[PDB]
Amino acid sequence: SGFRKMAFPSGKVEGCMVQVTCGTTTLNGLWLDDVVYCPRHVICTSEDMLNPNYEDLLIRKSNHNFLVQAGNVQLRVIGHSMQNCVLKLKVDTANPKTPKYKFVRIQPGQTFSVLACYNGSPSGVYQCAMRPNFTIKGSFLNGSCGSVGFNIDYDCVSFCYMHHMELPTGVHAGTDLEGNFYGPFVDRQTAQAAGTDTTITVNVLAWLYAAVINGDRWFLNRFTTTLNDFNLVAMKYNYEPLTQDHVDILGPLSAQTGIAVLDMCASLKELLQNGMNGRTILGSALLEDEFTPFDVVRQCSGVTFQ
Amino acid sequence: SGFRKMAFPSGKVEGCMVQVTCGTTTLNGLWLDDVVYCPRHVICTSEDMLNPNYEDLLIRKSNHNFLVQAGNVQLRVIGHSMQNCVLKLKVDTANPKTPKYKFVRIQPGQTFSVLACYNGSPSGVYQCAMRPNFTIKGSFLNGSCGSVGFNIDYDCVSFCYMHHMELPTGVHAGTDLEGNFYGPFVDRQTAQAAGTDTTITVNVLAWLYAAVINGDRWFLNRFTTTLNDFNLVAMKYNYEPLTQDHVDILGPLSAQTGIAVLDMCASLKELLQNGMNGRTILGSALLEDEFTPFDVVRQCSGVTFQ
Repeated sequence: SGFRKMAFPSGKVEGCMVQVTCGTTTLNGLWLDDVVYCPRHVICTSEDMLNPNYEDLLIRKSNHNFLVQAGNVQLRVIGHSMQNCVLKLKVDTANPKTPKYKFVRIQPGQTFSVLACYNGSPSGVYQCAMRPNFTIKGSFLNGSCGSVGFNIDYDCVSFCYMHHMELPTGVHAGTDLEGNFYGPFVDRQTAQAAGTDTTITVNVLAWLYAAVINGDRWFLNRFTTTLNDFNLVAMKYNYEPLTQDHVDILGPLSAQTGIAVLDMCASLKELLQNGMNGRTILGSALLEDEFTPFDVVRQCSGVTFQ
Repeated sequence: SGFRKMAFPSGKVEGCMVQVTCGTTTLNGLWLDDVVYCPRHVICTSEDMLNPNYEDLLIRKSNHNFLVQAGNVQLRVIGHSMQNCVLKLKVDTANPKTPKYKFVRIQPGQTFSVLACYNGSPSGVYQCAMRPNFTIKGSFLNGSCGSVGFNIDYDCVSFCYMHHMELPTGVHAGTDLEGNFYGPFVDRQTAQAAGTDTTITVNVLAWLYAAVINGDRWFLNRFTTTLNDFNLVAMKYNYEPLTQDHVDILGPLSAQTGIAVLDMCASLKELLQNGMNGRTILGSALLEDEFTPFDVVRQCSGVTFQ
């Protein structure tokens, strides 16, 4: 038993990370088949980023102004194009380590693993959630841009995130691999408002189920509630409203533990209104919202990938 | 910026995980060069584990009596030996994916990444600390034994942990790769007392430095203290005593932030006596002790591997 925030094994993604240099800027790119994907602000200096005209800056560049290096292998750039906020660099060679892969646009509240990289080399791997306001709370230093987020399904890598920027507030924003930002953000160094962030209610509930499965039960009370009654308490505490779709997704956890979903919502409502009174749940003194119901089931059955 | 509990990239280790079956028991093994390492209780039935005589049970087995599978290709077992609590199964072929590697015995309070595996296939990766009482708080289901813990230094994998068992209390115990248990535990299914666990003081201070580096500063108070006075408060809250060696290890973090170590100990001592009063540090409502000073420097400096 036990419950840990677990990232996916990063091997399949490590073999796809390359270094992209344009002028003085170096960042990470993703090499799949014969295309390298990277943030388009690789073509910007630190001064361009204040107000960049990406179409005009890209026109000043040719294929040989893009230095792409995979480990110690230099790749030959034979074409370049801009798709929304990503650059696609066509190279001479197909990546021999290309895994089975998909490009996916995930929804707020879904989670993914981030392979943080610098200069095309992997630094570490951790799990993240796309917040309801479409930011993430990562660990990204200078040079991390182009680091990617992903999920793995047996042998297929679903790429869902590419890192582009840190907002002045210290949170992180990026795109899917078609180059469309999550949220209202733009790849410009300016003040950018993230909306109010809220707690992913269905994720907290799944984590309470994981706690029950692991023997933590002190928070189980003798109340229940209704969906509408819970959502009144949800909006006071900046929690996302619970829908019937979320109740349905929690069905299997309900079935395994024998605790009805609206009964778990009554325990959650008393945790929100009374706090935790110095207690902990699964080693945490806060309510955790970074596990999806599918994450909880995965960790609890021990699914493998290879 | 930002600070996350980060695991090492697991690619080099994924290529070494194999499946070891002996009779009805299946667990994970580690294939390095022409040797497969796995827990010796793979040779036990579920009933043998109550009082196993490993020498007698191993004698009933021959080289062909061990099924080693790497992905879908089977290996040729040409020798077997027991070294303390691990089995060394000599196979015909050297693992072509063998990384540069060392076997190391770590100290309490040091950290490592765990590649959780089932049936020889990787399931997930997370960072763990060896507790002062020589347990770890992992996530390990049935079939997870033989999962390994490791650190990476550029290109060399330092293997430090092999998972062997879950104690009845739900915490986890295992060996180094010479088969010597960490702590007073044995590979027998019986009640086994872990000692009192204490908090890794030097790790908490490193994490407080990481918090300051990342902009969290409210806990900086304007008192100081001495080493003996801090250790008086440390022992009341089940913290491990701080030594001069620990002060020295924190030196570079001290130098970067301009905060002397004993001033950081005064902020910690008031955090222990007053709690956090509903505040958080790096998103946590508890004091974190799973980052070593070297972990903090690595993450804040962006060191990369391979």
